[PDB]
Amino acid sequence: DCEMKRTTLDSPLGKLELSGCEQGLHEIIFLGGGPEPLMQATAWLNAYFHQPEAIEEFPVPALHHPVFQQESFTRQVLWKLLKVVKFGEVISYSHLAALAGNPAATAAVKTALSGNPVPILIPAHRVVQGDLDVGGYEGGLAVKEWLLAHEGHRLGKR
Ligand SMILES: Nc1nc(OCc2ccccc2)c2nc[nH]c2n1
Ligand SMILES: [Zn+2]
Repeated sequence: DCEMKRTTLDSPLGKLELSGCEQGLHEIIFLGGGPEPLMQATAWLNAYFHQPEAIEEFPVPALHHPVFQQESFTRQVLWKLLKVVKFGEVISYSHLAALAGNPAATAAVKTALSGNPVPILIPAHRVVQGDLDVGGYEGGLAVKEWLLAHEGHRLGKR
């Protein structure tokens, strides 16, 4: 269900395909101006890459993937990560599990993050194993560590 529109965007990480409906952004997928969620999402991601100093000024699009439609711990993981963990910061899986309402549920957090339908925007790349261990990522570490380097973090690697 949902009346789905798709759109594409160039990025330093290659082509990104955004998909959405009138109620919200659904997905940001790696292909390898106004109030519509898909347009707000395009502007946000373009700012992320090209005007990162202004990123907090760009509206975050409404999200309508089915994981955001119903109450769950997975929803809490993604929502709280989005709300709390800012550009240039990281948080540990363990601390994020507690923030989401289930302390110590580190493996459940990892599973939730692997299901994130809107990477970068929901910053799964900012969730690490610990102080000296950048942890895991869908498709391997290079993109995770590139994003952290873009944000100036010690754990990043260009
Ligand atoms: N932080 C983190 N993030 C993951 O995937 C996020 C992601 C989802 C979709 C596309 C790209 C990246 C993880 N998978 C296992 N451990 C993880 N730890
Ligand atoms: Zn929808």
